[PDB]
Amino acid sequence: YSNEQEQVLGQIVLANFANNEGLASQGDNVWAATQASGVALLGTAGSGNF
Amino acid sequence: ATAATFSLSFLNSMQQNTGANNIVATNQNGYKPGDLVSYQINNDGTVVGN
Amino acid sequence: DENRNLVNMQGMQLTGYPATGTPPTIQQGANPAPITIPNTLMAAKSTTTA
Repeated sequence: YSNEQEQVLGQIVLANFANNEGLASQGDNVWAATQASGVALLGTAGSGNF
Repeated sequence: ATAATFSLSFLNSMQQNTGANNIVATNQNGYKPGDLVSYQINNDGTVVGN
Repeated sequence: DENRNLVNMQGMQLTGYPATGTPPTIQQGANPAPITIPNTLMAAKSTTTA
């Protein structure tokens, strides 16, 4: 901003799965997670296995 | 709306030795009001409505 | 978005952790909301400590 500092407006959440091949692809470039992939493991980029 | 009375639990937590304090898992047994977007049959037969 | 929600071109809103408080902080707590960068100015807050 124009008062010499920034502020954080969010942080990009990454989400890896149990198996990557279990997600059901959808009508666009996006996928969707099903029972073959389990629930998403949320997390932040560069941390852990993300 | 009167308040949620819920057992918040820190079970299976441990004390690590390297790194920073990081929430490894979180769970909550409540949800938002929603209706229906899809219904499917899984490979063992469970009719699941997402 | 024209409401300045970060999307890809298929209209799907990119999601990230919320940033709340003054000054905002990454609230790394597994509740990803739609990331929105505002048009409003950063309102001047008083000096808490120097």
